[PDB]
Amino acid sequence: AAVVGQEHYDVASKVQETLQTYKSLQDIIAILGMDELSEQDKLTVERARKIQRFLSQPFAVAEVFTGIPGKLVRLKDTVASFKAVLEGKYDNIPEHAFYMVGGIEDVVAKAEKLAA
Amino acid sequence: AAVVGQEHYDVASKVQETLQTYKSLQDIIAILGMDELSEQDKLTVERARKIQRFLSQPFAVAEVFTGIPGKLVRLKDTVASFKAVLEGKYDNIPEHAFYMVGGIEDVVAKAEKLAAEAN
Amino acid sequence: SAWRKAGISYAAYLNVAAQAIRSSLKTELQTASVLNRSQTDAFYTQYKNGTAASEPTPI
Amino acid sequence: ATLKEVEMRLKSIKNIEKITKTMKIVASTRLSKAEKAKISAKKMDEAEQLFYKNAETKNLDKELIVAITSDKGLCGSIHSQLAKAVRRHLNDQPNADIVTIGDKIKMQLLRTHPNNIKLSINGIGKDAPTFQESALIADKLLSVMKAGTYPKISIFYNDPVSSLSFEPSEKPIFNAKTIEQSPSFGKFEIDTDANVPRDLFEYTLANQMLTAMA
Amino acid sequence: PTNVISITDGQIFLEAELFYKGIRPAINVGLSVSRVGSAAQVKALKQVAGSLKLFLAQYREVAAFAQFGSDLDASTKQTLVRGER
Amino acid sequence: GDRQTGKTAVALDTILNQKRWNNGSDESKKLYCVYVAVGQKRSTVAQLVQTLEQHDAMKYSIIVAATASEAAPLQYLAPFTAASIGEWFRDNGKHALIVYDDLSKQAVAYRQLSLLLRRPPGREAYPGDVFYLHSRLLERAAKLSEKEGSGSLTALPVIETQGGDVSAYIPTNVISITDGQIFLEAELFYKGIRPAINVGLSVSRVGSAAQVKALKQVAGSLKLFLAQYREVAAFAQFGSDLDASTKQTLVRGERLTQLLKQNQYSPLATEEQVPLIYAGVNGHLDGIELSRIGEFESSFLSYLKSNHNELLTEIREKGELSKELLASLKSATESFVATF
Amino acid sequence: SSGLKLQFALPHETLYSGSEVTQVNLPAKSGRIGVLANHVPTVEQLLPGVVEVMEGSNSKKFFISGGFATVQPDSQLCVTAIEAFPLESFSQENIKNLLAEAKKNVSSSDAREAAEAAIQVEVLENLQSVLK
Amino acid sequence: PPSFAEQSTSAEILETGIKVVDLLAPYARGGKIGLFGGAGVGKTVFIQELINNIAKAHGGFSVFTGVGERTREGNDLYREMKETGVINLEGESKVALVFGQMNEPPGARARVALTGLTI
Ligand SMILES: Nc1ncnc2c1ncn2[C@@H]1O[C@H](COP(=O)(O)OP(=O)(O)OP(=O)(O)O)[C@@H](O)[C@H]1O
Repeated sequence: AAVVGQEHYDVASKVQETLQTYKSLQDIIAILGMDELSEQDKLTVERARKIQRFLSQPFAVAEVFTGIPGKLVRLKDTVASFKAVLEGKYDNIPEHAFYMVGGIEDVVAKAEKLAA
Repeated sequence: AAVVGQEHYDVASKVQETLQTYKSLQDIIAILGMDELSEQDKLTVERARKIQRFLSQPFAVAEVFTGIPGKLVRLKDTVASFKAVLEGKYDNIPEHAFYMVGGIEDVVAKAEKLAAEAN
Repeated sequence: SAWRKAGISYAAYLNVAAQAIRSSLKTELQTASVLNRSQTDAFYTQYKNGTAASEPTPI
Repeated sequence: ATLKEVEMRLKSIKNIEKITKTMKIVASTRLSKAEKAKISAKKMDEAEQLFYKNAETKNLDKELIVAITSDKGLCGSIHSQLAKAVRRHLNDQPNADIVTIGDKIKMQLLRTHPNNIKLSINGIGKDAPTFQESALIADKLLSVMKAGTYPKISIFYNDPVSSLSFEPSEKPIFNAKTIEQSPSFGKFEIDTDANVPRDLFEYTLANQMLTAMA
Repeated sequence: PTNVISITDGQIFLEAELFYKGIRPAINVGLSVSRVGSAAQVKALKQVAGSLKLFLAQYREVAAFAQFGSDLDASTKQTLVRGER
Repeated sequence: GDRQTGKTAVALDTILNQKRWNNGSDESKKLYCVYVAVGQKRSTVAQLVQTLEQHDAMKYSIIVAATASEAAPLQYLAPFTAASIGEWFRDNGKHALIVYDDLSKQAVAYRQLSLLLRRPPGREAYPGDVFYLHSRLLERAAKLSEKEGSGSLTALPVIETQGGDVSAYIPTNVISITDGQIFLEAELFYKGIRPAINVGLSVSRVGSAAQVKALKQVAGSLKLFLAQYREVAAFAQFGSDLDASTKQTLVRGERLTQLLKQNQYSPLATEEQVPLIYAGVNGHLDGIELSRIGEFESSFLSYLKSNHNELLTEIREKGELSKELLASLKSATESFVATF
Repeated sequence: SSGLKLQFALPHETLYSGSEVTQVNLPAKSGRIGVLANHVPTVEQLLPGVVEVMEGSNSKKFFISGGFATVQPDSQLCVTAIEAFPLESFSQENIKNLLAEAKKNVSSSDAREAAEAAIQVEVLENLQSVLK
Repeated sequence: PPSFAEQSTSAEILETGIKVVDLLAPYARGGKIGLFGGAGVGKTVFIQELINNIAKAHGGFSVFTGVGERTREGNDLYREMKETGVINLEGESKVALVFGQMNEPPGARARVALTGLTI
């Protein structure tokens, strides 16, 4: 935290714990489905998959594989982006609008794109 | 299909699909049972378990293990038998009447014996 | 009043009566069984003969 | 068949058994809670059904069928067993329209008979059912379905015969038309000028729905 | 095989389980990859399947939730139908 | 434990606590530290030395370098080298803590030396006497007699497990040697539990015989609460279908768990650790929100460093709990719970 | 029977079930009806009001939200209803009147809301007699 | 080992003195006993109670053998056995100790058992 900033450290810590709780809950939902959880639990599952597919990032090297140009996403955009996702500002936006996306503005762009 | 005939190939294909489906569902059967299936899956598991007992065949050599005469079951009758089973014409007949049997006529006979004896 | 013509059924008449009685509760004595007893959360959806759909409205 | 595969799999199944154990304990707690509601609904209903024992409201001679499960599943041979009782009674009268209460019995019945289903109730199996909910749905039946027009009404619920056994069970509902036509009915003194059968039939519908749900 | 997959320019993987499920040939899409891939593919074939592989991947991903046998919306049910076809 | 779980950080802050006495004067309460880096990289070792300089731990530090640059017999001999170094202090009637870090690389080095010397290998190509290695090592740490002068050498070896396994040959050997484990898990660290101690496995056969009595008289309940809580905590992924006994158990368990999360380079004096345990055991935190606990704690410390500092010094000096200490402690406890 | 079997039943808690009783006093469709140890088998819908149950002991005063009183012909009177009520503690004037004004306001709305809010005004004004 | 002719052809029950042992899992006089359980359960207390119960009951002696015993824990054991009186430094100690410590080569530790055996 004294190196990469206290806030960024806490954001990465909460992302870490969120994904760990997700991986923990993966035994129930594979067997007993989504229904058995609590609403905070299902919210955490949703936000965790949101963060998970939000890590996807197109590569200009891999543009021959994806047909999608690469995103060079800066640090301070990334910090605020995961900050807003941990604050749940975009829980209404489905998880599919996060796949292979650069910044949170590109998240908004794909979310408005998927209106069609 | 250009060797054994197309219909033989199709029947054996559907049999392997059914038994592969059963073997896939085997773990959920082990945990939950047949109640937590979908009804199409439940019907498939029922038919596959009928097929498995229908596969067993009384041997003239192992008659000392069974007391049962051996069954030299012809090919085309076997094909039509598995055909009617895949068509589900005998889903009414319980599973035990398929066990250790000859042709499908013998399944009819054993189901008649179970109906007359178990009642 | 003219709930039989305009308003509720008599079961629903007594249901509204119970909602008014439990609505006239002592807030010390208005327990969680009272509020959960009035936790109207059932959703009705009118289907059709072709199994069409209506709105899942809050009853 | 590595050590890694068997190890990860065995750890997964240990987690599964732990979760099923916790689920069994939570199921025991909710069952102990729900028995109170079952008894308090049954003892209320018996005060009106002893009347129907005395006032023999036994009808004569289109039919409404109502089935009762929850939205969730995971209770074994209930959703398919009650649907099989629906199959038994619906092969008798295929014209009989259906109003399901429960998502799982709706998916059981909509695959086999999407025709007769005309109203579906959702948001049920989270809690013990209240008379507010049951009276509200019974109001909806005389608002969008008008079951008093229907001659014969059957309610399909699930009777726990024990904690280890059960039964899909049928309950008939007699319309208020039958109530004045009842033979053992003039024995009971009733005001002609108060619509007592036409409201007591609604009260019967609400209580039998609440008893079937609870 | 751990030596050989380290060498080649991709792999083609052939689970017999799919072959018993009538899938002839029994190609595991989730594992059979091409390290070169689309760069030597027919371009007309590229234009009609530009997103097909990852679509089938997420088809099989979301389709695992349908193996539980719960209800899903017509978006996911539509992708289920199309990936099944 | 497995890799990269602050084992080094645990032993590091364990060394860093010894400012509290090595800056003092009582040698029988002082403790000299010897860190033994084995099979590591030079940058990590220099970073550690710089970090010890950042707290002035180099006043009492002794560093033995057995890095991966160095030859295999250097890595072989370095633990025994530092063992003789610690025995020098031990036979001065003094107190020395040594930290071997690790022994797994050292076992690999000895395996390499023996295999290239054409000695016949055993299980996982190890030599036979490798157990005889570590048993000849770790028994050199002891606690001496008053006839001798009551010197004390204390050893903290480090075992890097693979995949969280104890059935592996070298960890099974070391577990068979040592006086119990301080076991770590990756998953708890990914739940942010820092340090990521599995309390359900970490034991001490010595145990309560050498604990601070003030800590002892409140700590015995804590083990019971956690043993209760680990049996129950799978219920937390459900609704409110728990009785107040088990829901109280969840409350106590989560809040005591949130107490035990702490930062690296955060040594806490025992006079500081006692009131946290007293408050967490005695239900004072049950109404407090789960997020605020760690800063609550901090403010709580400042509160006791504002108003009841003499009580803390009495805790530190006596090491026990007077009834007046318990009374004034619960007084200040309920006071700060009320004002928080 | 000597006395009578009262089956006072609610969806949440059936209070009396064949309790031996001398007198029941209940607001039904015909008004307040007091029934002693014997009666004609008689079915009555119950208006929301004050039920006074007199026994071998004294007479308890409850409020009822309506229901049915049915004399089972073995002299078992079954009160089948919804709401029980203490002496006056569950009744609170500030709870009743502030809601009653809003219910008079909702009685000006559409007839689905207006008829129900009129019912609620009627019930709260009957509860004003319980405020007494 | 003693010859087959020297084997006592019927194992009687060694009366220990402890109720549960003499009740549930009785010990053969001259038998083999697998003690399980980790430390901290009074296992040393259990075995010292066994020593005193044999000393009072049958008068035979005890030979303890720590093969690979933790030398600190061997010291604590010896100090306790002095303190509980089964070792009397001046009077009659009722027990003989052999401690092959952990720091001894495997040639020692594969013979410490035979030493205690011969004693
Ligand atoms: N209490 C804590 N607070 C903050 N960070 C911690 C804490 N405990 C561990 N960490 C972090 O965990 C990481 C791993 O710690 P460390 O490098 O000491 O593991 P290790 O013991 O050296 O194991 P290895 O030798 O396998 O790396 C470190 O970067 C450290 O910052």
